[PDB]
Amino acid sequence: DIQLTQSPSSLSASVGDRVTFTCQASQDIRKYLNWYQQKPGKAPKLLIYDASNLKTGVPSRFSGSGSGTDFTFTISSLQPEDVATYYCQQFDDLPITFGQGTRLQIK
Amino acid sequence: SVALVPHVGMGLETRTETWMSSEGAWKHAQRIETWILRHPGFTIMAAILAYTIGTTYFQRVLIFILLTAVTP
Amino acid sequence: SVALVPHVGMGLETRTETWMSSEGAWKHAQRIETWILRHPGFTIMAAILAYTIGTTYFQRVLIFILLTAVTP
Amino acid sequence: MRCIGISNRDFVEGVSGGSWVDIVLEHGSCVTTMAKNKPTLDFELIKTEAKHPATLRKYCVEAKLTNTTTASRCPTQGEPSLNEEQDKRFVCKHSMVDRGWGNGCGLFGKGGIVTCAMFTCKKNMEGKVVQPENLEYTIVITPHSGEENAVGNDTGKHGKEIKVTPQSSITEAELTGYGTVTMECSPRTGLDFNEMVLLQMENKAWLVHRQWFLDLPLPWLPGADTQGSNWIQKETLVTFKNPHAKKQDVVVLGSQEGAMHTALTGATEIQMSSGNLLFTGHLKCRLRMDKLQLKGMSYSMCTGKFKVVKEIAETQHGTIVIRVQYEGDGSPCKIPFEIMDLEKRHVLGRLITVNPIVTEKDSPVNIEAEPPFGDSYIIIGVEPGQLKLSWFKKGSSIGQMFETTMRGAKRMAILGDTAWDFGSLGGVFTSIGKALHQVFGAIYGAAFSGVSWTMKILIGVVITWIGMNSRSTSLSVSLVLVGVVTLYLGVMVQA
Amino acid sequence: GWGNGCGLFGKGGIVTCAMFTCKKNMEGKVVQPENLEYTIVITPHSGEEN
Amino acid sequence: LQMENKAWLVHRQWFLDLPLPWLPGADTQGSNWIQKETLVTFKNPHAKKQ
Amino acid sequence: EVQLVQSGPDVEKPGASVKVSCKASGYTFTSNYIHWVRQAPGQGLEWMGVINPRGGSTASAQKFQGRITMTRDTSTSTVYMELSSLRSDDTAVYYCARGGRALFYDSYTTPRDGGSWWFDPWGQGSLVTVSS
Ligand SMILES: *[C@@H]1O[C@H](CO)[C@@H](O[C@@H]2O[C@H](CO)[C@@H](O)[C@H](O)[C@H]2NC(C)=O)[C@H](O)[C@H]1NC(C)=O
Ligand SMILES: *[C@@H]1O[C@H](CO)[C@@H](O[C@@H]2O[C@H](CO)[C@@H](O)[C@H](O)[C@H]2NC(C)=O)[C@H](O)[C@H]1NC(C)=O
Ligand SMILES: *[C@@H]1O[C@H](CO)[C@@H](O)[C@H](O)[C@H]1NC(C)=O
Repeated sequence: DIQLTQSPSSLSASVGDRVTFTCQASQDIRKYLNWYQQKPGKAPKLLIYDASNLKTGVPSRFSGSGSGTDFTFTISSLQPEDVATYYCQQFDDLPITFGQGTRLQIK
Repeated sequence: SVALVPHVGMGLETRTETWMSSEGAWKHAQRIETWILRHPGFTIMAAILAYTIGTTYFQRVLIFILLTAVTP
Repeated sequence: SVALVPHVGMGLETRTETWMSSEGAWKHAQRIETWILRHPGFTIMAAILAYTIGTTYFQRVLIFILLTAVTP
Repeated sequence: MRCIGISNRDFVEGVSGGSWVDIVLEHGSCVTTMAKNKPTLDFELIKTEAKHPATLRKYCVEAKLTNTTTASRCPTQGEPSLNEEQDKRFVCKHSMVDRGWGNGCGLFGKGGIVTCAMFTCKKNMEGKVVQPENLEYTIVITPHSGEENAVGNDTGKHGKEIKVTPQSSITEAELTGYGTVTMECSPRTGLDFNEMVLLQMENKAWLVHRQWFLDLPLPWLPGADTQGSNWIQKETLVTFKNPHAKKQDVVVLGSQEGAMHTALTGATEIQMSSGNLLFTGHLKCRLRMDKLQLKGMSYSMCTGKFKVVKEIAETQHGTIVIRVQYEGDGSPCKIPFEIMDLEKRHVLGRLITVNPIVTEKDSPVNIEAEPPFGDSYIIIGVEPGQLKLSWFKKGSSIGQMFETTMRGAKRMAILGDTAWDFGSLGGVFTSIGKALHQVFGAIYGAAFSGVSWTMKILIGVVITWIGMNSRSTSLSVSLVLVGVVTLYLGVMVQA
Repeated sequence: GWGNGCGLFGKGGIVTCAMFTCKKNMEGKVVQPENLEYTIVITPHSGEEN
Repeated sequence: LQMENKAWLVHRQWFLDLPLPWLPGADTQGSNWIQKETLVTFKNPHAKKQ
Repeated sequence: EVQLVQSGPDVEKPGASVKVSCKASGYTFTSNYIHWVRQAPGQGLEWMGVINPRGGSTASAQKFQGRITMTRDTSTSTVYMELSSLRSDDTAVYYCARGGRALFYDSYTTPRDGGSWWFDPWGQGSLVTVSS
């Protein structure tokens, strides 16, 4: 199981804003979390592994934090190529469960 | 089947009552008493065998209660 | 429960095989052999008791095979 | 408090050795400790939680059959084959029936035959194991001395809910003011996991040991199923009818859930819905207590005019509680509690609340204490002698010692050599008793176990008779030792 | 006890109750030594293939 | 003795002597099972609620 | 380069079975696990299962009990997923990637993570439509 709730479901913001996402787990997933972008109908890309680490080749405007069950993803400056559906994902205990998703809209 | 090997003296006890709460013991005793009550002829046969083999009194009583308990 | 009293020597036979078709007998023998194989210490204790009480050889063998078969 | 009327409760005296006291505590009971200072704490154990299990096994309990193919060769040429014997998902069996021209073939023999059936499964046993990590014990440690709302109510925030895991250590806990208490658990000497299997049926679970669970029938399947259905058994389940001569047939044996429950009698049960909520089992703390005030000495003997608002309230050999209501201008002070005898004062009791204290104003503070085995005058007032109460603990001295001996026999029973660790500060004698009973119970370990109630008491009476036959004074280490341990173990087990 | 709320701190009695509904059953029947027939085929030898 | 699909021929004293609650042939309304110590079992933990 | 390539989109009948390939390039094919993940269009992502290339153990989730099969070819460095008993809910986009590898066999979580699930190496996507 491990229900993973992702919040909020959809957001709209202007270019250059700072946006944060919150994912909550029903169990302790202490560091096992991943954050992904998905451009619609495209080939998607990892953003954050271990809920705190950038992938090499990802620009530095992305970040993540959180330890226990509540986790915060953060884009410092929103850019027009960052309109995507964003997912958080547990890795622990292996009925491997995704978040629901978070769509973005540019103002 | 799993009708038997009824997980008895394995260990693993605790302060609290385990599953049947002293009902399986009386279950065992009452069913062997019921089976003795239904089939008296085998009890008489076991008593005769106890009187024939052994012949010291304690050995007689031991193998008699065993041949009452040998039923599956 | 109805785990036991397994309707064995009641009578009522016929020419044809009844329910388990000579599988319950091997079931009984294999489970008591398996239980002896898992718990050797009680077998050693039964052997010591057989050597102590009785003391004629046939009585020893009899009560030893009985105390292997006394398990529920 | 949180420990009254939960009887079989574990009084502990002595703190010597500096501060360390060895306590063995379990889910069923709780432990009340005492010292010459450092006020009385109550150790109640609540839920165990094994966080991350791993699934080792699936047993099918109900099954159904379909597609039902069968075939026969000929009389003694050919033993029959069938193309759907290729899958192990099908169950198959050879037999021999008869064949003749009536059947059509020829040569009039007893020819072989096969039968086959596809094996589909209903609800299962989902047996899991846990390592001796990923598991926490939650202990509520709660102090005495006042605070009405209920000398019971384990629900409620007065005692701290401290966790402990084998990945942790000295277990520092804080209370209101004085209660810096360090607990050093040894959870690896507890239930002795890697010999346990949690066993989940449709709603319930049980804790059965590993060799039994591997040894059990009702088809095998390993933990890598997903697209498995590869049950490597089925001689224990589905049975094949063969009448007198002709065609044989397949028979589902039915649900064995009742037979399963009858198998796992004598095993502790467990609720397992939210991850795990593991229960009954014990653990072993060493307790260090420096770091402890008495919730203030720092006060005065109070003025007077108290008032009872509750009854006499005897619990469980002596522990009697009295709830008093201070009236006056206290500015919270102590309570001049004494347990006296009659005139020409011979004051002899004990107070297990040590330094009880009034709270801010009118609030019904409550006090527990132990009188002697007879008449007693429990007194609480001072200057106009304000209030005496008569009380008669029926009791005995000899009966109290005998009941304590029965408690010690039950500790020589269910809880093992940890109950030799249940005292403290023993040095030579307690440690050598623990080691001696360690090797002794190891010799009476597996090592004459696995036997039921009836057979244990019967092997007890036969071995006590052969000890009674009295050869060369081996009858002691025979007869009296073995008869005591076998009878007092056999009538107490299977609880 | 007073945690439970009552008083006098004892080992008090308790009951429990449950309504009993039944699934599929054993429908055991008996027969008298009448109302029963044996069917016997008696057949002769001497030819008649098939 | 009829189960869900099958039947067996067992003698009478055994079948009367068997556990798994009794009920006589004149039920239709009743559900008056005069047994149930052999079936439904009551958990009692250490002290509290059963 | 670091690359995976999947097969083209397919349309199958209800109750049939479909086979989707996943070919690897740019690394040593037995140095990572392969994992299959679905996505319905009106839904987010959903994990299907797991195969190991070295050796070939598999597992899957409870929603695909007995419906999915995973094989491979070590010579071509390719992983085959075969979904059986197709119904209309199976119409989705399918995905396959690479896990950091507990050397021997699958499903581990304690070696510090998998590290993606599944968008670093993964491929281009296989659309599967169940229709009449
Ligand atoms: C056990 O503790 C709870 C928590 O303190 C008690 O509930 C309180 O009762 C007092 C009585 O006046 C109320 O003033 C509080 O508001 C209650 N606390 C709540 C509702 O959180 C409970 O009464 C205690 N048990 C018993 C049997 O008294
Ligand atoms: C067993 O007996 C039946 C009944 O006699 C046989 O069926 C007959 O077969 C002959 C063969 O030519 C036909 O002419 C008849 O019309 C059949 N009777 C029917 C259909 O009622 C049957 O063949 C016999 N079995 C064998 C193996 O010979
Ligand atoms: C089993 O029988 C059903 C029809 O009842 C059929 O649809 C199915 O294909 C059969 N399966 C096999 C393996 O023969």
